[PDB]
Amino acid sequence: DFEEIPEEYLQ
Amino acid sequence: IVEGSDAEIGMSPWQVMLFRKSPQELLCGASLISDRWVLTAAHCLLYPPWDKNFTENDLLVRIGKHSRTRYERNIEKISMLEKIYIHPRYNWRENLDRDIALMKLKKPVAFSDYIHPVCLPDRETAASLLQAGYKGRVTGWGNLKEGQPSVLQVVNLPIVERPVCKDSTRIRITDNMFCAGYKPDEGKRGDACEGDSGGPFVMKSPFNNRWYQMGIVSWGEGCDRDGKYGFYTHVFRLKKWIQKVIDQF
Amino acid sequence: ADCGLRPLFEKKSLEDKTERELLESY
Ligand SMILES: N=C(N)NOCCNC(=O)Cc1c(Cl)ccc(NCC(F)(F)c2ccccc2)c1F
Repeated sequence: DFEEIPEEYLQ
Repeated sequence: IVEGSDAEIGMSPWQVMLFRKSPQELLCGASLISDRWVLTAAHCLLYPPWDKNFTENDLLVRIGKHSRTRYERNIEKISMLEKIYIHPRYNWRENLDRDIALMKLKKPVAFSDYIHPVCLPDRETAASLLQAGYKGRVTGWGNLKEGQPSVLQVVNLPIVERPVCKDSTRIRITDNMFCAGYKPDEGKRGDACEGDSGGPFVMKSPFNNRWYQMGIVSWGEGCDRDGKYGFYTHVFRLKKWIQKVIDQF
Repeated sequence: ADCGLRPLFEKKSLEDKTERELLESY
């Protein structure tokens, strides 16, 4: 449902 | 938000989205009160009856948003949390009394057309504006009915008299709460709902034209039921704790 | 210090669509 956010934040 | 409207761009530049890392989802609303402090509801982070207990690392705050699901490139900012502070006397066992939490951002965020802090009420602003019949404004990406909006929703709701709030529920109401919404016989509707929690209830001062955050979306029973009302954390009553946390940490 | 004043509204002296409703209740 949600658009992926940049990988760096998922850190 | 139930029975609300699409917000205009930049209408609530203090609106913050609490975003779970994984699974990626919307947790709650929140509000920006300075360049690195974010105000929200405690139950958004800590609620043992539902095995909910998030930490600094489970969460992201996304600021300056309008679309609920899109990654708003060059517009929104995403921040990590350094520390979370829950009110010591937050009462999750009984009635969500003192439903409030502060979050310190890893790094200060830069303001823009879409990102700007709301004011916290002083004693006099609170005294003058927190009255039955005055209207405040609630915003969030929460459920549309007791299904989910594409953009931020807004609804204006009147403050309700204390006796009426009390007689509408079996839950024990405290001075740290107020309720808001239309009466069954007023013809207009609207309420916050699941997903809106932690969001701001704001009012515009007729004296200095500034927006002040009077409440935090806390709880209710269902959403937008006749003869029921939304309950909000009374921000000013808890301001001493807010101020204390800030100038200490 | 600059709290509660929106870049796209108060700062430009533009009103949003429903703020009048708030003011009229006070
Ligand atoms: N304005 C609204 N229409 N809702 O407000 C935003 C949605 N917020 C919540 O869903 C949080 C919440 C939680 Cl965590 C637990 C219970 C309830 N409601 C049940 C109860 F009302 F019975 C109750 C109240 C407080 C303590 C124990 C039980 C509750 F609303």
